[PDB]
Amino acid sequence: PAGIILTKVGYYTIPSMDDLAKITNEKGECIVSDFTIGRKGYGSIYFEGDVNLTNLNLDDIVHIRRKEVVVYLDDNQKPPVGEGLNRKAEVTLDGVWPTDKTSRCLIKSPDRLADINYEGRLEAVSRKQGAQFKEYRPETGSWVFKVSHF
Amino acid sequence: IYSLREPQTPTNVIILSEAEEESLVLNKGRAYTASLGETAVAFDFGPLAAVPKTLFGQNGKDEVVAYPLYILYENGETFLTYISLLHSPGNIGKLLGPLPMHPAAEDNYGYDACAVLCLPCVPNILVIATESGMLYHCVVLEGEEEDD
Repeated sequence: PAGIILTKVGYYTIPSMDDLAKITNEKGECIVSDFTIGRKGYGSIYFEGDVNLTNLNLDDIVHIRRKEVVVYLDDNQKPPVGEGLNRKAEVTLDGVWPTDKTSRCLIKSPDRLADINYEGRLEAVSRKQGAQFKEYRPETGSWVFKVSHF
Repeated sequence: IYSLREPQTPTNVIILSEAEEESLVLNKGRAYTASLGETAVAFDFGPLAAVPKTLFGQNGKDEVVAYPLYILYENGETFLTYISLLHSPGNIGKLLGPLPMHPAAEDNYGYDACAVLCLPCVPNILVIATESGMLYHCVVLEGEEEDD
């Protein structure tokens, strides 16, 4: 109903696209309180507040890779701050583990990750991006952060 | 690589990113790759070297001779590529790495890598430097052949 497009592989929403198709109002308007999007085993993006999703192509607007996440990726298509998805967000990327310079495998021990201070490095470059660091999770490789706009 | 004969067009281009097979998307991940150290920061040439015979297929009788370009990332991963401006580009100039740094460090030998120097000696000595003021002295040696 809502003109939302989401067809790319491993991508999902909360509420689900079939739940979002229930809360679309008779007019063809769809506003969601606390909307989450994501790509399985790679990450998620959460929009604290109310979000209008009407007539949006998510397969062009939102991309999640290994160790990369973003919204409105042609900056000529980027709407103003607070319009569409260009607003404050909690973002997680999963499987954020560093490479061992000698075994060439990803470092998946919490003890080893504490001993390199990986958490404080992820805080350091969250801050260089102007983002607010929230929590790292060594077990999943989840880096969690807030951002103001995209 | 740009020529002064053709100063606006690159005589050779080398992508350092493993991104083969996925085209047709834009441009904004440049924040998150940098935080993880996945940016190339510095490079240097070792001396002219004979290309290891396993990189070309089994049908060349001549020895091919190229410059070994050592490339440093901000995470302190080093990569190699062999470069000639004299030979056809057929499997010349593929990227090789990450290069394993012995012995295995538990701090990972830092994430603030910022300069690199490839000293003209045999075997090569590669100096890797960090913003903390650390300098690592890497002797470059050919890998092992694994017994079956």
